[PDB]
Amino acid sequence: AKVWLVTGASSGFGRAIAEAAVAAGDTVIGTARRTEALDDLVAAYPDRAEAISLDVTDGERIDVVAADVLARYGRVDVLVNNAGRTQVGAFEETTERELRDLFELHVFGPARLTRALLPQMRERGSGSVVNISSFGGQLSFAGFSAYSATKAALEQLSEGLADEVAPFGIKVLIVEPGAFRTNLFGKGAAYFSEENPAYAEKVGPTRQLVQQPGDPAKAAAAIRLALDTEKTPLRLALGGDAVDFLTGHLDSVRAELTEWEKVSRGTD
Amino acid sequence: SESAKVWLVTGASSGFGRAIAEAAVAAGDTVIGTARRTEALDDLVAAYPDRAEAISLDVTDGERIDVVAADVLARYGRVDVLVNNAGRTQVGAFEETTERELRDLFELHVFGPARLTRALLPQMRERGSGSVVNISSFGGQLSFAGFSAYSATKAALEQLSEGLADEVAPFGIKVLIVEPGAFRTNLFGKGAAYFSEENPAYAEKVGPTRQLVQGPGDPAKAAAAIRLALDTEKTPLRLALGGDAVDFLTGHLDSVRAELTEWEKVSRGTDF
Amino acid sequence: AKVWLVTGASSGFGRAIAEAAVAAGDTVIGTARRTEALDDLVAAYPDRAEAISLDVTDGERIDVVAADVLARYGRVDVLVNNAGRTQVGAFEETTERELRDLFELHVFGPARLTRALLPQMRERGSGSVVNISSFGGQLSFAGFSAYSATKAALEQLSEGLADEVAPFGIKVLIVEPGAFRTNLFGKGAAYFSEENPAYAEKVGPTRQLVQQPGDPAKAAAAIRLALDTEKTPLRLALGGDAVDFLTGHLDSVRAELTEWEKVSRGTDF
Amino acid sequence: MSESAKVWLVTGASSGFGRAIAEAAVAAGDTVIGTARRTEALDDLVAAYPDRAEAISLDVTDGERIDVVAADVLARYGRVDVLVNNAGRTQVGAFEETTERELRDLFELHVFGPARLTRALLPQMRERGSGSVVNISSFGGQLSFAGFSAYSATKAALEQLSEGLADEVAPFGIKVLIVEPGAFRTNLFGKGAAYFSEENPAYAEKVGPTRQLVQQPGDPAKAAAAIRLALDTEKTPLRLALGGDAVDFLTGHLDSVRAELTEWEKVSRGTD
Amino acid sequence: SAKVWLVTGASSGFGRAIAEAAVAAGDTVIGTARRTEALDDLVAAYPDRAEAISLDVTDGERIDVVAADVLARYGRVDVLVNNAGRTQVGAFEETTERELRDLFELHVFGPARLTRALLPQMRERGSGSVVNISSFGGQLSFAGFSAYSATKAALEQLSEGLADEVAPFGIKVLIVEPGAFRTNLFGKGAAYFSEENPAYAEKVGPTRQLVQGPGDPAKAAAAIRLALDTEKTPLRLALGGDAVDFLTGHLDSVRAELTEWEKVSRGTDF
Amino acid sequence: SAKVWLVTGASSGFGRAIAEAAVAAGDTVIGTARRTEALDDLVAAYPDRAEAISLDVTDGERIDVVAADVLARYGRVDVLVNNAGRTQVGAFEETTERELRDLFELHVFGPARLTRALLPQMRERGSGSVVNISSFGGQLSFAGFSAYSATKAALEQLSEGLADEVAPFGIKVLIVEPGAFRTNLFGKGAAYFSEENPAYAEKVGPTRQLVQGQPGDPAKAAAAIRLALDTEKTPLRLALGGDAVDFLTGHLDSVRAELTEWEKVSRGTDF
Amino acid sequence: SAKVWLVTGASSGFGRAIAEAAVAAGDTVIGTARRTEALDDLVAAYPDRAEAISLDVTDGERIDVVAADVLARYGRVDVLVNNAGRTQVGAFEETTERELRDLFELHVFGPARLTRALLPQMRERGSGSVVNISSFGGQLSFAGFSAYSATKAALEQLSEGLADEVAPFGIKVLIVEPGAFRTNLFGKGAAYFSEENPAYAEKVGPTRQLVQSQPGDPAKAAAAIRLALDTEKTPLRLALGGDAVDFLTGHLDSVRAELTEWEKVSRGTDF
Ligand code: NA
Ligand code: NA
Ligand code: NA
Repeated sequence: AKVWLVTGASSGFGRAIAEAAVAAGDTVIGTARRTEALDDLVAAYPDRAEAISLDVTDGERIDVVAADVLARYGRVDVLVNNAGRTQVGAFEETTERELRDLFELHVFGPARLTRALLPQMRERGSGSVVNISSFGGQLSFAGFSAYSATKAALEQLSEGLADEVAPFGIKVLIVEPGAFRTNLFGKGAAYFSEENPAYAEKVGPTRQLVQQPGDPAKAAAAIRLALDTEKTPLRLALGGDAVDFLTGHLDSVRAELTEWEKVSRGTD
Repeated sequence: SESAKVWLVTGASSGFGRAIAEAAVAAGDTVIGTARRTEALDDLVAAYPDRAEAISLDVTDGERIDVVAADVLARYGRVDVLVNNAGRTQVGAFEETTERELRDLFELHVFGPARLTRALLPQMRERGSGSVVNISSFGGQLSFAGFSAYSATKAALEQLSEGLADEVAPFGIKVLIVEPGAFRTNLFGKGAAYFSEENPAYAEKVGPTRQLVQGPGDPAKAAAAIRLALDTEKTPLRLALGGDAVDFLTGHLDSVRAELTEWEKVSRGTDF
Repeated sequence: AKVWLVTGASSGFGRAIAEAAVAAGDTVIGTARRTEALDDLVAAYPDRAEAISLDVTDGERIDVVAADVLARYGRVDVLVNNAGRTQVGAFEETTERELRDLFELHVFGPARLTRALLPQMRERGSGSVVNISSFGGQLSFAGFSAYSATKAALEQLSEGLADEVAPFGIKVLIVEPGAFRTNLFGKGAAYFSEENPAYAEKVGPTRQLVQQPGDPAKAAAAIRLALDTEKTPLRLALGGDAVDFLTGHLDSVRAELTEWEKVSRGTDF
Repeated sequence: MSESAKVWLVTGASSGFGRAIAEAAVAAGDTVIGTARRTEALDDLVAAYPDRAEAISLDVTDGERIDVVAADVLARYGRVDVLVNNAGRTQVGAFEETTERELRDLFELHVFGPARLTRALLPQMRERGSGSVVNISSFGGQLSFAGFSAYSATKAALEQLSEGLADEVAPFGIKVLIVEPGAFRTNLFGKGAAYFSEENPAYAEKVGPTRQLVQQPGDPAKAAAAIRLALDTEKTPLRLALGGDAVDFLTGHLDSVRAELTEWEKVSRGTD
Repeated sequence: SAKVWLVTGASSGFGRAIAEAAVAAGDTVIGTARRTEALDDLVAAYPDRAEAISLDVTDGERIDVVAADVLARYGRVDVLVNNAGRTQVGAFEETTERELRDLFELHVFGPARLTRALLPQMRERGSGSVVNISSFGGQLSFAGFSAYSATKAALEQLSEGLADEVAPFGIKVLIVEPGAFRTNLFGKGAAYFSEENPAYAEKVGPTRQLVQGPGDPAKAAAAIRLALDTEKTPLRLALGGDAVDFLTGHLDSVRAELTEWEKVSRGTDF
Repeated sequence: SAKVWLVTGASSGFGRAIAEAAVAAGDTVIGTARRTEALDDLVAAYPDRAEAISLDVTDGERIDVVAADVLARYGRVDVLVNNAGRTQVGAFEETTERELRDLFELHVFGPARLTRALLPQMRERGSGSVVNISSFGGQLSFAGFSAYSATKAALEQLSEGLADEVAPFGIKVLIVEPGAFRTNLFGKGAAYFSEENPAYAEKVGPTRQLVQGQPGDPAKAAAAIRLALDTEKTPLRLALGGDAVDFLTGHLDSVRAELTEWEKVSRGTDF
Repeated sequence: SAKVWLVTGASSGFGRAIAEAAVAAGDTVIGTARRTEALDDLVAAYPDRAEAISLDVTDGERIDVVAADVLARYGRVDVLVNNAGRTQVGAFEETTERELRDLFELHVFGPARLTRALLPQMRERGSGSVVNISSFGGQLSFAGFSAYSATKAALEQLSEGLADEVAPFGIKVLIVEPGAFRTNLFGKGAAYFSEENPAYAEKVGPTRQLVQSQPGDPAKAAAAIRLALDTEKTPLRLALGGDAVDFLTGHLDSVRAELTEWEKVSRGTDF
């Protein structure tokens, strides 16, 4: 029986991941902004699920919650960083406040929480850190700059960490979903900047993209499968759409590198 | 007669930025180089007293970014090429990196450059020409032991750059992500570097990264390649510089591709 | 020759109103968070259109903008409070911050601008205050509580003011649009709270409503028609969808009042 | 507690309509928590009903104190069946005379306070699958006139919060009632605080009459019995008008809004 | 007879070797680090003789708390080793006041406060050792080393003055002046390098290389223990040939210059 | 040509003597003191070539303002002399953290900030002098003198590293190491002596006696400084007084002796 | 029945002498000092009748805590001795405001605060002594001694007013006016010297030398204080040492002569 701590557990992937752990017999602590958002999970598993109030934006609260969960449970086996939100807007339209906020949620908060729980994993010689990224963690396009920037920062913190904690048997999994249904599991908040005529043609489609094919329950099962495989992948894309964006981007980056390779190598 | 292109280079007092600034002035461009202390740039201004100016700028200071950007526009009328170069080397285990260290690196490498770019974008747009050159690293696409914070900042800068490029292409604005390896520090000097304490839990992994970051590129050749990239009809999104950068980038591309391929069945199976 | 000040002129309905004013021969000051969005308008009418930077969440900047306009233009004849955003969230899912932020854009901001520009209208004995509301200014439903609350506040500020300034010859018009096409004038900002499964059945359809038939240029022309009438209507609904929502809500309020009237009147001494 | 008894939480319970509601609840065998700024105001009711009535100090303006008081009641009583958001102030003055401070203060009392308190008690109502939220509005919740703009703006906001919430929470068996009284007799129950702005010459003719009106009186005891009838009816009305004045005002305004919509309908519909 | 060692900055490099030597010889060690977790490996290896305590030596109030707590639970500290610090390289002109103050905090003020906290109980016993980890740079400087040398020399002179005062109490004061040690077993300490501008690159470049990298830190830790086990403990213990050479060069040059100018020096009498 | 001297702590001791020697030699002097009135005599004697400016060297803000004002109005500073300071004697355990920090502010942080403020214009011109008033205590210590010596040594080492860095720009760095000087004609800085209990009296007592008092003439010290600055190779250090010379030699001898004593153990750590 | 003595500045000199004489007389002593180290031997030698408490009399909050702590644990204080302080020399013009304020904190405000905290329990009991260690300087001054004299004189007059008020309660107030005492046995108190200004050197120099062997025996001084307190009519003032007696009679002679000379003028100003 593993102890799971899942941030943003009241909606989307977080909720589906939290439900799948309790269903498998694990012990889950789900965090959300409002404890009561997880009232149904807790009332159905009074013994193995707990809801805690946590704003991933609040560093002080992160330290309190990490310490309280460690104190009362003795350990965290799996950390899942799922707290977050959707944001679409032109680079120029994104305010510094909106940019800093998204980084608090997707980067600084998850890093602080991860840092708080890493030592007991290292000391035990086992544990998993599961970071909910996006295909956006490797690529961007019109309207997605702030979002991709935050997810790519998360991804590179994960890559670095993974290399460091492999010796301790710690698994780091970067999950890269595409679009998933929201009727059954809900979703996190979403903000869409004013579209000004200069950007509408480019940014407009990204608004549609973010505003169907994916099953959150099947996603959570694939995450558990990847964690339970001998060699856990560093990244797990989820959805045909995510896969398509990722391969197309790998393709164009390699093409450009080869094209400019002689120039690149000539600066030696 | 033609108006000379106006280059604004941040962290232009040493290293790669000083090579880029030098390249611009020797080619006839007008250069505003920035540094925390203007006196850091005395040698540049002494050499090019008519075409080079030194302005005091801490890229961690958002109010000052806005003041400098507005001041440069007021006196030069425009900025043709913005080079976001300011920054530092940083090495430490993820567990060893303090929140303050992580935040300070994001200020320098992400928030400051984002603010400066937003301030200068509108005049590029209204003119219908301009270049934003963001100095990244092979670490803007990949990471390893001791490099987590650095790679995180550069990847954020790269993704801001990818999004922006897609949005401003219709305006004729060029966005260039530069991904160098290590350069010789002979004439131009070196940028600041911080190395976290290495404890025995991480030393075997983090140790080599410290060495990698400490020390053979030619910064002048690198600076020429940037200018070539900017002068070409199809300006690439990325320009890696140096053999090690290319090797690192190719190895990461391969590893990512191989992993995607292996896991593709599972990835595609999550639909209804 | 009238001086129009239009907030949120950057996109959607605000752009259309400002565009209609200049096409009519008036002088326009359009405000937005960023001036760069209004550049083509200023380019087309360089002597009669100006773009000013204004976040209506910032009380100090409202005061500065208002004073600057009155100094350089001498007056404001028509004030249009249009700045704002669409918002969707279950009541319980709305954080206090999401609630207060919407009240800044739709209520406190407009109230402050209006107070600052009211004295000069009152001294001149003419002026119009045009408050961009919604069918939501009179009614609400799942997912729409915060939005409706802000717009209803704005409508009732407008009702009380209208009665107060009528003797000064000042016009107050509450405009109640449905949804407009935004392929021409650009789409406004939109905020959506976290979605909870327990609420999805109800909030679902509202998200979809917000995320077509209205022509914003026709709406702008309707506003000016209403203003040009000697007895300006207090309210001007725009679009069949808005009229339908409003008549639906008026029907149900009326039926309820009738049903409970005996009990209601019975509570007096 | 008797098996059929209900827990009522009434804000602003020490005087006026809120006092009458609190008193009607105890008389009906219910258990009451009444709040006020000075708890000592409710001493005489607590002494008359030691085990079924409690006074708790609360400024609805104070959101931290809201959360504490709500948690306290739920801990100690186990539930709240009926919440009455009654705390409030009468306020009159010209739009132009009202300070931004006075406006924000009235929004805190009438809108943000109740919103937070409601939000805090809604989940125990949902889990139990029964409960009532009773919001004390005014005829002013649907209409305004000279001197009344701030007060109407706040009541209308509270009403629309209620309308939206009502639609969301009906599936859970939760009742949401908007009460719309006129002025009440004050001889037996007293009244709430009241502020009347300076009336300058330019507004005296319009605002004067509003001051008089706000200052045909309702019977608060019968008004409280009507709230209880409305809540006990299978189809609870969304709105309950109270008094001939409120009914006249509300029906007269619906009439005018409808007539105007009719007159302008061709113009309204023509915007496709 | 077991001794209680308190070693600041004990998790990596030289301090960790000093901690290792102590526990290997049967003494008790309290090692400090900004995070207790940095020391997990030492506590794992020596569960009964090593403890890790969180201490940021730039935090004076935390210094008082940690010293009192150690006394409360161990009853004494026999050997204090002021080891916490960092390497720092940069031109005098490029060094910010903040960077200068932070280095003084780590290398001077923190050590002074901690020493003060722990002296009374050594006086009371009539025994103890204060071991201050300096450098050849505690006696000399050169391009890029100004801030570093300044902090180490201050620590040295505090030490010289203290040694002369506490000798009658049976307290030993040892200034250790190491050169470059191998960092392959216990990791390396933190290091900050300033930007190196063209005006200073030729002079400061070689200093960056010198601190970036021939010495055995295990032998260095043994030499410290030997110097303390000796009836007459030297005031200074240079460690490494490189240290000896730097120190001799500076002695020679200071003496040559004193002599060259001596006639002028002596002619200022009233 | 005529040089511009900025002298901190100009109202007493070496600062006063150096300021008077500069103006007598035809140079221009800006002297600083906490109370400008302390420099009234200087300004009255040389109304056109001396100026008094108020400066507390513990106030970095004020340091910045004064440095900029002097550069703005004089156009340059040729010679910076750091003489601001005070004296303290007391057992290491008697010295409060506050007293310790205050000494470091006066002797180290203040002079460093002022030096950094004036270095670029020296570097740019290719000429200039930095004159730091240290002590034999900048190389050595003993009972009662720990705090003082620690601050002076910090200053010495900042000077060593700086001197090496700016030699290529022709800038002179001069560490002045005086012994005991008469104070009846030039005065001196404030002096504090901690409580001296019987347990420390035998060791600390002699140090109090030594700093309170005599042999040295500050006017002659000022001339020796100007002589060192005017010589082709300026020494990095200038001791002043036979007493300082004996202190410094004795310390060199014992440091060298102990190095040699333990040398085999030292070299034994090499792989 | 042994009395409870609270002695400030018990760490050296006179305060230590007084604390020791009290334990030797069989009394109970609480000695207070910024640092307690010097008192270790007294505490260990008399573990049941001597205690050392850390107290900086400049810190009013700490005065309050310590007064309260002693009253709660011992039940009372019979004899309060205000002895904390330092020596200080400087020309009036060379005395900075901070130097003047610091000396007033030590010699005036702290002692006033401690006395106030302990007076109620004396008043309620109907017995007690307040012993204030002044100086001949509490009545007179001369070059270099103005701050010291000003603080001691203020302490003396607080004492004169207090003595008159608390006489009817049976409380004794004793102003002790010592001259220079030997420091080789009991140790030496802190000493502060203002910046030296050459314009004052001839006047202030001799005073500096005055405070920098000494005739007085602190053990004999302690015995005389005890005798003064044991006497039914305790004198208001007790000079100690021939030097003190001579300074004081010199001052009384001059004040008396000047009063006489100007009496007619003085009395001529009546309405
Ligand atoms: Na480096
Ligand atoms: Na000073
Ligand atoms: Na003395």
